[PDB]
Amino acid sequence: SWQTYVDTNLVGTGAVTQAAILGLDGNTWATSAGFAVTPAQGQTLASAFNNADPIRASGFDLAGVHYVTLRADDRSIYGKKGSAGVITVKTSKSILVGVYNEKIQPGTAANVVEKLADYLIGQGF
Repeated sequence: SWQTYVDTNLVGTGAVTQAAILGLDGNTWATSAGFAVTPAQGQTLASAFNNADPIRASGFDLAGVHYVTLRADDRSIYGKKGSAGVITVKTSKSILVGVYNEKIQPGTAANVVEKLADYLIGQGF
């Protein structure tokens, strides 16, 4: 199911320390050990993909960590907190959340998230 993508293709690459797969309702379909995106944080992110405005001035929360919004559009939402950050990408039916920390190059983490997203969109997800 989606848990393979979280364990192998996302956290397994060592490019992200935490990750989850959400449906468009903001609910979790698969999450890494201990990573918990509350449905409310999930729904807040899911809507941001339509109306980013509410997320731009005050950022957004994800599992107890608050991030400032760097860029947000119809496909991806990037945020950060010092040297940590998260790449969130929307596919046709899900939302990929990939968190990284100060030991990971943000560019390396965007490469993995944006491309897995491209791969699932290609499979029709």
